[PDB]
Amino acid sequence: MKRTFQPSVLKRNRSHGFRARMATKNGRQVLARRRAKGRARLTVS
Amino acid sequence: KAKELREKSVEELNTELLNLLREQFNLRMQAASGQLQQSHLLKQVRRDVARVKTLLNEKAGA
Amino acid sequence: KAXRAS
Amino acid sequence: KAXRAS
Amino acid sequence: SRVCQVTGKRPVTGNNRSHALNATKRRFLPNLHSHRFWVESEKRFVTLRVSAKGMRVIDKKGIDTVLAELRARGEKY
Amino acid sequence: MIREERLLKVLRAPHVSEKASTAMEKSNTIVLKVAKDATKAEIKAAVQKLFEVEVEVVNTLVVKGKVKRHGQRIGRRSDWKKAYVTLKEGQNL
Amino acid sequence: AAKIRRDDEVIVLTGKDKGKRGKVKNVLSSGKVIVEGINLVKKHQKPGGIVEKEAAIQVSNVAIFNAATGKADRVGFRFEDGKKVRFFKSNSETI
RNA sequence: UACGGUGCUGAAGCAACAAAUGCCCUGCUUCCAGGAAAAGCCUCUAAGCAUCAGGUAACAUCAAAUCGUACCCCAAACCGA
RNA sequence: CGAAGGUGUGCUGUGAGGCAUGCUGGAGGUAUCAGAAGUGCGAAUGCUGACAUAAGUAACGAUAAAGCGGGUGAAAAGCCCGCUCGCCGGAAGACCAAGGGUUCCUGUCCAACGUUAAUCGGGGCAGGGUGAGUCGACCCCUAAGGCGAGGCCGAAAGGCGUAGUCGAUGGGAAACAGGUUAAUAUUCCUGUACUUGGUGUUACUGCGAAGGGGGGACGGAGAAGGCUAUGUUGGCCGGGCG
RNA sequence: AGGACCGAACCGACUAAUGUUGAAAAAUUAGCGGAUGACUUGUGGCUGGGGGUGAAAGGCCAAUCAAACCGGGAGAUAGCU
RNA sequence: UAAGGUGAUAUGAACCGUUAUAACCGGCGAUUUCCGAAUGGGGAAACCCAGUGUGUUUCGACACACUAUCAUUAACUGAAUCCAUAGGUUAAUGAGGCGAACCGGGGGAACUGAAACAUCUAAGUACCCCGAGGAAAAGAAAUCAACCGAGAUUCCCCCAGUAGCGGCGAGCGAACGGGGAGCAGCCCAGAGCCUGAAUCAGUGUGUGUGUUAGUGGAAGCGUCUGGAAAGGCGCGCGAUACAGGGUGACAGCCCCGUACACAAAAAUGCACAUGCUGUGAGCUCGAUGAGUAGGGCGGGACACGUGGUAUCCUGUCUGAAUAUGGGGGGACCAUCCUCCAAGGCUAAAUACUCCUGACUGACCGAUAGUGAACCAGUACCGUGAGGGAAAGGCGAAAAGAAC
Ligand SMILES: [K+]
Ligand SMILES: [K+]
Ligand SMILES: [K+]
Ligand SMILES: [K+]
Ligand SMILES: [K+]
Ligand SMILES: [K+]
Ligand SMILES: [K+]
Ligand SMILES: [K+]
Ligand SMILES: [K+]
Ligand SMILES: [K+]
Ligand SMILES: [K+]
Ligand SMILES: [K+]
Ligand SMILES: [K+]
Ligand SMILES: [K+]
Ligand SMILES: [K+]
Ligand SMILES: [K+]
Ligand SMILES: [K+]
Ligand SMILES: [K+]
Ligand SMILES: [K+]
Ligand SMILES: [Mg+2]
Ligand SMILES: [Mg+2]
Ligand SMILES: [Mg+2]
Ligand SMILES: [Mg+2]
Ligand SMILES: [Mg+2]
Ligand SMILES: [Mg+2]
Ligand SMILES: [Mg+2]
Ligand SMILES: [Mg+2]
Ligand SMILES: [Mg+2]
Ligand SMILES: [Mg+2]
Ligand SMILES: [Mg+2]
Ligand SMILES: [Mg+2]
Ligand SMILES: [Mg+2]
Ligand SMILES: [Mg+2]
Ligand SMILES: [Mg+2]
Ligand SMILES: [Mg+2]
Ligand SMILES: [Mg+2]
Ligand SMILES: [Mg+2]
Ligand SMILES: [Mg+2]
Ligand SMILES: [Mg+2]
Ligand SMILES: [Mg+2]
Ligand SMILES: [Mg+2]
Ligand SMILES: [Mg+2]
Ligand SMILES: [Mg+2]
Ligand SMILES: [Mg+2]
Ligand SMILES: [Mg+2]
Ligand SMILES: [Mg+2]
Ligand SMILES: [Mg+2]
Ligand SMILES: [Mg+2]
Ligand SMILES: [Mg+2]
Ligand SMILES: [Mg+2]
Ligand SMILES: [Mg+2]
Ligand SMILES: [Mg+2]
Ligand SMILES: [Mg+2]
Ligand SMILES: [Mg+2]
Ligand SMILES: [Mg+2]
Ligand SMILES: [Mg+2]
Ligand SMILES: [Mg+2]
Ligand SMILES: [Mg+2]
Ligand SMILES: [Mg+2]
Ligand SMILES: [Mg+2]
Ligand SMILES: [Mg+2]
Ligand SMILES: [Mg+2]
Ligand SMILES: [Mg+2]
Ligand SMILES: [Mg+2]
Ligand SMILES: [Mg+2]
Ligand SMILES: [Mg+2]
Ligand SMILES: [Mg+2]
Ligand SMILES: [Mg+2]
Ligand SMILES: [Mg+2]
Ligand SMILES: [Mg+2]
Ligand SMILES: [Mg+2]
Ligand SMILES: [Mg+2]
Repeated sequence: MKRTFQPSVLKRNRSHGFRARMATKNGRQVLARRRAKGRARLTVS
Repeated sequence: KAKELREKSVEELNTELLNLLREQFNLRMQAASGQLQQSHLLKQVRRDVARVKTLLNEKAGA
Repeated sequence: KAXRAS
Repeated sequence: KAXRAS
Repeated sequence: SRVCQVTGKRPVTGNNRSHALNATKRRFLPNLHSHRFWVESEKRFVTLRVSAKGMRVIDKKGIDTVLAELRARGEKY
Repeated sequence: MIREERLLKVLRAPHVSEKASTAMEKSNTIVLKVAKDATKAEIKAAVQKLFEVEVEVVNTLVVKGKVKRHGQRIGRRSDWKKAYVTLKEGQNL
Repeated sequence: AAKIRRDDEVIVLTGKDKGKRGKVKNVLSSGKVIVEGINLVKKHQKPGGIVEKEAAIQVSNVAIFNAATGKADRVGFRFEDGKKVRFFKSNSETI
């Protein structure tokens, strides 16, 4: 049966990548929150 | 050793750089070949290159 | 580049 | 070549 | 934005109040109109987005005084 | 013309292996570890200057470093560039 | 400055070797010293054998031996000729 | 022959018939529901250049970097703990 | 010359408790009278960890299927080699994209992992291995769509959009056969090619774009002819005489 | 010619049995429907939560849907256990 | 500053150093890839691709610098369109992004409470957004008071759960006045005279005084138990040092410190003294903030829910007097008192702690205390936002068990 996760690196990066996050103020707030939490991996990039 | 290099000119320092880089290349080949017994020479030449390049920048002015 | 869309 | 710094 | 260029009148918020005193949020907009003002000094029409109140200010003060005020704020025409 | 300072940095080590040994004996090809940003033109220039041999052609590949574990702690070795430098016929290093 | 240094004749204040004397062979940044003949351990060395060797002793468990008085002394610091010297506290003599 | 494989030597090497869903075919015929774009490419001149630049062809010569390239891939390596 | 804690034992108070002491433990403990509370647990389908029970029970994942000899080994139903058998064969073969990322090859090891054993492994460990002008990416070009200088709009945040600029799943130059590694190959080697661009020279010369035009450049269905891949048979050549 | 016919691939899911601490949080086996179309499929794109999308079942919107998920208001409130 | 040293797991190797270029510590420099505001263009972050100018070459190439956007100003240029303007290019300067709280502003819930619920509450809270500073904001009376007076703002304690507000329910909740902290006043709306005199800013030289490394720093032995003494016992000694830590059990005197006394080549905070460059003090003469105050309509804010509702703000429509005048004194009027709006600046008392140092705790002691004593915002889970663990202790010494 076809499950929900069908990986595409292009779609991954376009959906959730660093530059997608930087493109909007809300995406930049994600990065701010993840930096403040001290995440080793800020994004899927 | 910076005492000695400080008394050299720019062109004298530039030839010393190329001489150290050539030695650094030769040591790197020996060390890679398992022929360099004296591992400490790699650090010596590396720090000597740094010293010469520091003085070259001091001669040209910050 | 442009009214076609580029 | 060296853009790294040489 | 709905901002008078002369006065700086902008949308303000408040309540609609029903007979039963139900408060629903509303806005009060300025009575804004794009109007071409004759400036005899420059020998030109200047279009300003102006509240009706701002037009009475221009009538009272004169367009040259008002435009000088806009230049000091760095508000463009 | 590449500067000699650059040429003295690009060649890192001779690569020792059965394949490298076979490359030298059969095809007159030395295998070198080279700086990761070394181009074919720089490697050619460096080999001709420093080893004093005529180079025919340089082939290059990037070796991706292996993921390894040191005491159930995960690590990755560095990527490095390998150069197959084919010397002109009769040069003999 | 360090009161106990390499080559000093020390006397052991504390432990199994209390009272014994030896020369300080090395001074470790741990705050411990290897004194020759002192604090001997029998290491079971792999190929290799059972080897008697000096284990490091705490530096505060040895004292500078004042050979004149023939006893453990304490060290102090003086300046003499614009240079810091050690002196024995008891007799006030430069070491 | 170190029984895994190495080194050497090497004949004939044609015809007929059948034959694609592949090729001719971005074709042809026919239909209505009427079937991308832009560049490369070819050509035209403009301002400008005007015994040059530039074009064209011939020859010579140099250059063509960088990154990917292992392996699985209807699956024990991907999506399903 | 043995603290707390742990574990016995004895004594003791109406009770919560208390005292003493053997052993363990190996460095803390704390009277009294006051003072303060994270102050007392069996329940909350409480929370975390540990460990039971069912139970050595069910199950060991397609009913394509094994048998034997030899090898290696501490040990072989399972590994290696051999013979036989069976199963797939528009696939259960082969090559890829996507995705994964060393799983590849070699040596070595068998704790754990592998639903069993394991000498074997996609497992551990170490070393090796990916070679390009022509394959692909990058690159030129655009689609849907995205972003978008100015701009228009919007309490703010922002929204939309012009020039632009991105964006393949589409358009745009060129390499083939043979050989080869344990592991790469249209990449290495051999043989034989091809493409685009830069210089230089020779000859002849209207060159010149952000502009014009052409072209690129396009549907469904159907039909038939001509072909090749490919197959079959003969001929040929080598071997055979059961 | 055809939302034409029979029938593989491909798309689907009518019946039955099995399975129901599964081989599988929807399958397997035997049959079954469509199979040039209102078909099917790859890659990429767009629509966002009282919102989308819906040949309409309150279906679907990441195993979640009469108002997704995550974080926050937050120790909501709980005359109940 | 030094007799040791080349960071950790973590040995080893090869070295370096011992009286001063080993190492280490501090000041100031140098170097400082790529991504990221990311800024030469692009982009699936850590990559791809340029232009331009200089310089260099072995003509294959190489090196270096610059090239974002916006704002402001300047220069030059330049449409329709004649002037002109828009527009264009170039230069200089600034901005941009990040950051825990505190602060000001623009927007702004609901659960909940009211034993239902709509007014009301929750609450101008949560949250979103913008902007700032070391604090912010506020601030020098068109203020109160009550016929006596006070004298800017802010903060604390009272006043007082009072007066009031309130489906007069639930709830909400002042002020006057008093006691304190801290105190500070000014400038423009304009000329003239006299001159640059007052006072803070800026940028230097000194001067002290902090900070960023450091230096010296007292005094104990014997014996007993023990693996070990710091314990017991005996006899001493220092104390402006008996804070604290370490050492083979509990150490004033073994070590590191502690009290105390000293220290800076260099950079820099601060407080002053003194140049330079802006800056203008003082006096006389004035002047005295208009689409404003006020009004009508709609809202909002005031403890105050439209109420008899003063006062403030203004979306909308209007609209004075301007010192012979105007505002306020809780409907309103008269009288009296008091103040002077429609311009602006201003320290301190106040708020906060991402961060640095020291010190403290009837705070925790590994299921506690941070989620995290440990390589934890990790492993792991999730497309993603996001969620999010478990896991400390040999010994005094590895003497970590040769054979
Ligand atoms: K390959
Ligand atoms: K693949
Ligand atoms: K006990
Ligand atoms: K007590
Ligand atoms: K329980
Ligand atoms: K059991
Ligand atoms: K078995
Ligand atoms: K290529
Ligand atoms: K490229
Ligand atoms: K026969
Ligand atoms: K919803
Ligand atoms: K409510
Ligand atoms: K209720
Ligand atoms: K004693
Ligand atoms: K000691
Ligand atoms: K002590
Ligand atoms: K008014
Ligand atoms: K009055
Ligand atoms: K925890
Ligand atoms: Mg080649
Ligand atoms: Mg390559
Ligand atoms: Mg067909
Ligand atoms: Mg391959
Ligand atoms: Mg309790
Ligand atoms: Mg219990
Ligand atoms: Mg109970
Ligand atoms: Mg159980
Ligand atoms: Mg059994
Ligand atoms: Mg049973
Ligand atoms: Mg049974
Ligand atoms: Mg069974
Ligand atoms: Mg099986
Ligand atoms: Mg076994
Ligand atoms: Mg067998
Ligand atoms: Mg079997
Ligand atoms: Mg077999
Ligand atoms: Mg592996
Ligand atoms: Mg394998
Ligand atoms: Mg097993
Ligand atoms: Mg393996
Ligand atoms: Mg847009
Ligand atoms: Mg493009
Ligand atoms: Mg494509
Ligand atoms: Mg292969
Ligand atoms: Mg044929
Ligand atoms: Mg049909
Ligand atoms: Mg269906
Ligand atoms: Mg079926
Ligand atoms: Mg039918
Ligand atoms: Mg059919
Ligand atoms: Mg229904
Ligand atoms: Mg679902
Ligand atoms: Mg709802
Ligand atoms: Mg709440
Ligand atoms: Mg609750
Ligand atoms: Mg950019
Ligand atoms: Mg850039
Ligand atoms: Mg800023
Ligand atoms: Mg209620
Ligand atoms: Mg202020
Ligand atoms: Mg009075
Ligand atoms: Mg000292
Ligand atoms: Mg002392
Ligand atoms: Mg002990
Ligand atoms: Mg006034
Ligand atoms: Mg008033
Ligand atoms: Mg008014
Ligand atoms: Mg009124
Ligand atoms: Mg109101
Ligand atoms: Mg009044
Ligand atoms: Mg914890
Ligand atoms: Mg414990």
